[PDB]
Amino acid sequence: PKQVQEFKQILKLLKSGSIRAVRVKTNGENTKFKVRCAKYLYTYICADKAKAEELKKAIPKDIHVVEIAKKAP
Amino acid sequence: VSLKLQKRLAASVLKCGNRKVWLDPNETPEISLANSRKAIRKLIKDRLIIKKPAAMHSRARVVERKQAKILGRHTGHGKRKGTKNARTPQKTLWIIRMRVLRRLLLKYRTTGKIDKHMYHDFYLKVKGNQYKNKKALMESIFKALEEKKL
Amino acid sequence: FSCTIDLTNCTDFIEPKKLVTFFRQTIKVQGRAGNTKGIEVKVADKKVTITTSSAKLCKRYMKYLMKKYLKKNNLREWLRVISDKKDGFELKF
Amino acid sequence: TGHKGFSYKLKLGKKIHQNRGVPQWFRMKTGNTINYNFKRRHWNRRKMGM
Amino acid sequence: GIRSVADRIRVRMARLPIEGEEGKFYTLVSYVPVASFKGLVTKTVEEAEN
RNA sequence: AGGAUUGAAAGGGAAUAAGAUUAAUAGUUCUUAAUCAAGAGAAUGGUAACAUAUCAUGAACUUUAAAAUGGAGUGUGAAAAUCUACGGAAGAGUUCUCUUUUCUUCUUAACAAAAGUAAAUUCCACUGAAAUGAAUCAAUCAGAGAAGUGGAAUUUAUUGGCUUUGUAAGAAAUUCAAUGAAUUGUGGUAUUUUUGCAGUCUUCAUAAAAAUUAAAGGGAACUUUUGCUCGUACUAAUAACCGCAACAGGUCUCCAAGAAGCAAAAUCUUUAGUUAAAUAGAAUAACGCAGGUAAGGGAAGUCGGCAACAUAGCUCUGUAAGUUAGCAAGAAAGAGUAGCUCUGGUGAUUAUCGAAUCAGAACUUUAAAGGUUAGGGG
RNA sequence: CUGUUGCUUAUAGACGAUGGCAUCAGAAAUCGGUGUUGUAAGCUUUAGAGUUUCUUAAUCAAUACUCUCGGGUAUUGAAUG
Repeated sequence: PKQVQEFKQILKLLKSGSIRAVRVKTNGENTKFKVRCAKYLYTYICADKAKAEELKKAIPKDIHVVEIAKKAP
Repeated sequence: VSLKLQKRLAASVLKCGNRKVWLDPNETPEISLANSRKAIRKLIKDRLIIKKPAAMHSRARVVERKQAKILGRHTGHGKRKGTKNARTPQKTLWIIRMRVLRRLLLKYRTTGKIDKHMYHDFYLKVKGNQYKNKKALMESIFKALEEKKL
Repeated sequence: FSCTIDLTNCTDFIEPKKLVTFFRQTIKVQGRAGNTKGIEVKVADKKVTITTSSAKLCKRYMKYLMKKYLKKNNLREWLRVISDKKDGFELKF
Repeated sequence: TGHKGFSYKLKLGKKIHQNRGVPQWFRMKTGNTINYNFKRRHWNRRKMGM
Repeated sequence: GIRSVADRIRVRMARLPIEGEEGKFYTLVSYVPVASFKGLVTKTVEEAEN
């Protein structure tokens, strides 16, 4: 598992067609957009809720998006 | 009816020994029908099978002893069974002695109280076991500094 | 710091006014008994709260004393102290 | 043992297959004196030595 | 422990009918803790209550 | 081209972990997360040590290195266990006598990232040491160049050693309610184990080979596919092995809590295992096996102090003849040792904080190593 | 009439034997007598050498007097009621 560090690559990565599925976990303070690519699992830890919303609109409709909470699916 | 099968399984499910498993004595007909782990995992939630707590091992007796030994309540002569060097090694009382002294010598030389030529005649003097403790070295430095200005 | 005692269903067994006197006379803060000058227990009717910030007190101390009183009048068997996970204690059967 | 070669495991497998008694229907034939297997053994009585 | 037993024990027995047939009786030796054994005699306890 | 076959389930070796499941199998299955091999789709920077998410061409022939190597003792970095300091959250135990009390849980992988930050060693650049210095517990080092300042590389249980981060809380542990809810800070100049590093010591002992891999000298010309065969149950022993057997015999290894002590000693307990392991009840004769004690004398017993008894730990004082000068020596001999309340000495940072260790003084008693372990001497 | 059985039977005893009693039986406690050990548990004697403190009191404190010739044990193979 790898971690992306800022908005530049995460937005670029989602637009690419290699993405298999996307998971978002909503913790008490932050949120991780654990996108799952062909090989690794990249996650961006966002603390600003406004910056997560623009990330929540960038996912293409052709992949499965699962929103997790304090209860596992 | 023998409940060996129903007790071994509940040891692996609860992650505890066979001695910590508690099967209800009043519910023998109900427990005896649980021949699979999926049945045993439902009895545990029904509290027909619980996990006994560990026996209490209080360290209150030992702590009051160590507290008393700090004040030297028991450190007598008839409460020692070992040699003087065994309880207090002679090497580690001197390894620490120099590390206490040679750190002070470097501290003064770095600070600028003494010079390299004086710190050299004090490095060997400490090495030869002339100064017994730290206090008896700062006194000698204080003494040998006054003879310098004459 | 605050701590509350829930007596909403055990009030028949324990009169809440009785606990008020017991806590002020048995709570120790610096080492004596009955020296709850800085600690107030008041009434609060159906519940009992300490809510004192002038003394070094702990939540588990209340459970120690609450279990201590439950054995004073042989009431431990029928009751059981359970925390409500929201800065307070509650009693069940 | 834990580690047995292939030609050794299949010979053990035959020695547990042969350690079986007479089938019930066989003994009910006519003039059938084969009532018990006298080539039998056990793990704690006779080590098969192999 | 097994190496010691109380010097004096004040027990209480009760002849009762068995659960199955009332014609056969059985005893139940209870236990009666006592602070001291001074003045304690073999006393026949009779409740006679409703 | 240089020499054939076999020879190690303890030597060498490309690559995997956590949670969960079964009446039993799981580094083998399920979920999640990875890794390896074989494919398929003629460059810069730094004075220098040297450095750049494959990059930045590199054939024949040759060389170097790794794989690849004794032991002893000391010091130290790191992790785990145990102990402990501050602050807590949840539950359990005692309570007529007290105890802000005693106990349990508070965790995290393979593989990767670089907020912060270490110890040791070897090198590079500036200057050139004498009034010689630098340093370790010990050493050891310097004009074929010490100390000082600034740098570079490598080791430290995967990347980069420790904290931290993705994995990852959604898992797990502890609780509450009848599937749904709560929490998971920070330290230590403490003991042990494990694993590395540094030099020191010892040999008329110098303590393996190849597969396989990388570099140099030389200049010839991101995705996807596959990973076949064999073992995998169970005991590993006071009942699964060898002894004719459920034989007090024999049989190679890994993991390792508290009290106490110098000690992995004897004795008691926690996690774990068991209460059955060639049948029991009654009576309490002789003669027995095993374990003991004794008046007065103390080897008179007997082949013979056989057996048994007695000295025993530690501190201080003292210690002969002889001698290969090293030893004899724990020679022999004598004094002390408990409990409680105190005092002082041994350090780090600028008053606080931490360690068991030594010494001394009052007062009391049943006058103190002796429950266990534990030299008889000449 | 004797034997068995009972008092987990003694004045006897390896087992048998022997001796006593068998409903005026027998056993069990309890209360005395008689012994063994040495002053029980709770609180008090600023007893108590000192330390700590409130800051000029309490706390802790081996041991230690009062209640205490106290408590505990006493047939099991002891003797009365």
